[PDB]
Parts: sequence; C-alpha cells; structure tokens
Amino acid sequence: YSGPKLEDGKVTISFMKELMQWYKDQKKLHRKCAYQILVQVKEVLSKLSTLVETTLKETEKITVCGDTHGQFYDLLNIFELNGLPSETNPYIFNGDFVDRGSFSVEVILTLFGFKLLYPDHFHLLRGNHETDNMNQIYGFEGEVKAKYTAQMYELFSEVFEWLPLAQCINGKVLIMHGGLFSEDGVTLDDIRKIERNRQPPDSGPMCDLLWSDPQPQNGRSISKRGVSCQFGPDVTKAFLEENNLDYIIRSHEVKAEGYEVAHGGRCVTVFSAPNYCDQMGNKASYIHLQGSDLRPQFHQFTAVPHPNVKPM
Ligand SMILES: CCCOC[C@@H]1C[C@H]2O[C@@H]1[C@H](C(=O)O)[C@@H]2C(=O)O
Ligand SMILES: [Mn+2]
Ligand SMILES: [Mn+2]
Repeated sequence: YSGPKLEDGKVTISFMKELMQWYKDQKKLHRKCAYQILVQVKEVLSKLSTLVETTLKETEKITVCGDTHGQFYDLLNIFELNGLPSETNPYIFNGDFVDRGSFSVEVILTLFGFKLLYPDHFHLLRGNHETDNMNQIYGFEGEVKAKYTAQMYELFSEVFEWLPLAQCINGKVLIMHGGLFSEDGVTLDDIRKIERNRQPPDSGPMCDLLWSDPQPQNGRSISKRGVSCQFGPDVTKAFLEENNLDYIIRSHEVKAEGYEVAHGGRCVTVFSAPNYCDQMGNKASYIHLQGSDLRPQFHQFTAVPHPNVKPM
C-alpha cells in the first residue's frame, strides 16, 4: 500500500524521489495518480507556445538531452551525473522519450512529474516517437496497454499532442527533435504559429521539425525515412542567417559518440540513449549551455545495468 502519493493532488520533490525509487524497483504508479499527472501536465503544456522561448541570464546554466527511448535506468544515471532537475539546474529533453526501450512508462511519467514540479525550468519537446503511428509499432502503446489500459494510452497520445515543437535560447540557439525544413523561407514566426495539437502531417513545417536529418552535401534530398527531407550545410546557414540564430541543436540520430558537430559547427546532434536497444554499443551525451557562453559543452556517458526485460 506504500506507493508514491500526490500531496493535495500536487507533485512535490518528495513525491518525485519516491517515484524514481518506486520505478527503479519495477513497481507501478497507481492509475489514479498516473491520471492526475497526465491531466495536470496536459493543462500546463496546452498553455505553452509551439516555440518555447527561454532567456538564460549570465550566470544560469541549462542541460540539453537527446533521445532517451524508455531507457529509465540511464535517465536516472543522467540525474546522478548531472544532478536532479531544479530551478537552478534546468533541463531540456529533446523528444523521443518513449518506444524501443522497455521502461517507456517510467521515463515519461518521471519526465511529466518533473515538468509539473518545475514548469519554468524543465522542458519537454516533441519527438517523432511522441506520435500514434510510431507508438503503435515501436512499443509504447503496447507497454501502456500492458501496464494500464487502452484508455490510458489515448490520454498519453492527447498529452503528446500538446508538447512544444522547438525551443529558442536567448534568441540564438534553436532546439528541435528532427531538424530544418523542406522549403526555403521558414522563420521563427511560422513555428510559433503552428497549431501543434494534432498528429504530424505527411509534409510541412511540423513534420520537418520532428523528422528531418542533416546531410554533408549542399541542397536537399528525399529522406531515407520516406518522410520529410535531408538538408545540407547551405540550408542550415541560410535559415540561421534569416532568423538571426547562431546554431541548432537536434537529436533523432544515434551517434557512436552520442553527439556530432556538423555543418561547420552550425548543426549539433545530441543523443542521450547509451547502448541503444541494448545493442548499438554507442555512448550517449548531454549538453551544457550557460548564456555567458552559448557554445555547447559535451558530456559523454555510458550505459548502466538495468533489470532483465528485453527491448519491446
Ligand atoms: C538513421 C539512423 C540514425 O539513428 C537512429 C536512432 C535510433 C532511434 O533514435 C534515432 C532514430 C530516431 O530518432 O528516429 C531511432 C528511432 O527513434 O526510431
Ligand atoms: Mn527521432
Ligand atoms: Mn529516436
């Protein structure tokens, strides 16, 4: 009976510590508490712009993480290496929290819980895996149905629809899960105006932000993924200039080193799922930014042990 409980229906730091320990021990958060986090976080997210704009004063830092894919024990490792989230220790998790990994429910409810506890200092951006098509195929819909009910998954889907699509730091660093656009002339204004509470279209700004990848050569190509595009160093350069930006931070691609600096330093990939699917053997990384110095400082980390549940 000693499960983690909300206090007056609200998330507290005490609750989060209890939750993370509960999840470490492979136990289930009660459906009614899961429900409350989901409805409350939907309210919080629905009030946000499609483009979150964050001001980082001279002394403040922020941590940017890439894909986590239900690798809950590696998530806790991030917090042990880099400290728990707080108003003095803000985080951005750049999409793809669920699917692939076997602890997606644990990752996402932990992330939502911290979103509720620190709404102004804990940021969640939508990934391509925070969608129906992907969830149906790649594990999350199954996991929710196994641990809770079909109805619970519908609520998760409707919550994902309210996740912002991009974040801009000090008007200079733009963060999105996928990347830049299939068409020329897209601006920050276009992004702000995206009605995001939906499943992504097959093409468009919303699709691109979740799906596109950088390529080494100039111009654009059809995506190997079958949706969106591959964009070259020249595409990046122009977009940044037209929008008065310094560089972009994206995720969406595994790197053996857990990060990649491409397009002449203008396109940065960060990936936070080490030894992805227990198979890839890749390192992962998180990024430190300061605002007195918006240049990314990379921190590589390796996978930690987890209980014997196979991917998917
Ligand atoms: C094309 C290969 C690039 O790496 C693929 C990675 C493995 C997972 O995370 C990314 C990729 C993505 O973000 O879409 C994969 C996935 O989420 O299915
Ligand atoms: Mn992705
Ligand atoms: Mn991914």
